[PDB]
Amino acid sequence: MNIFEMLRIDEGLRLKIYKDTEGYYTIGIGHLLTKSPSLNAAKSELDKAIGRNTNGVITKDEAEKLFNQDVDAAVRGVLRNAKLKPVYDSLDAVRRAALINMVFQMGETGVAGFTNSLRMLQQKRWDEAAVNLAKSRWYNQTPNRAKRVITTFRTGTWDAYKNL
Ligand SMILES: [Cl-]
Ligand SMILES: [Cl-]
Ligand SMILES: [K+]
Repeated sequence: MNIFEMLRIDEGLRLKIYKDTEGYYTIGIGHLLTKSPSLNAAKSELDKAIGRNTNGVITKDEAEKLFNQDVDAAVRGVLRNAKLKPVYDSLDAVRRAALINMVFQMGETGVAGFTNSLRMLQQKRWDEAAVNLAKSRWYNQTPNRAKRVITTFRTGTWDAYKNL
């Protein structure tokens, strides 16, 4: 297990434009295109993202290319954020992947707002952090996925992803 495998499980793989859990146009491995309700707008973003006139369908290779870019960007955002970096730096590799997961899902800004949870994580108060994490819109809207991530922070193991 690693961040790529983890996110591939949490995000799936779809080669045609579809709507994510929030109703937003996405493609590939959780690559958010736009929050716009306009499919055309989404197609335009896709084309720009891939570098070609696609008409809403991409190849597996293409999907993976955006995925790699997206994971990289997530990590990059964590390292640049004053709130996140310190936590990230304080974590072991498994846990670091769980934080990246959250950032891919909600963005730098969104995770940076989990102030209290972040603090518990930096204090290495696993159970408490887990409890706190669950008190969020994130957990309520995507409970199975959140549970997986939370378990990862709680245990520092990949048990939640084991066998998926
Ligand atoms: Cl992009
Ligand atoms: Cl879920
Ligand atoms: K998805």
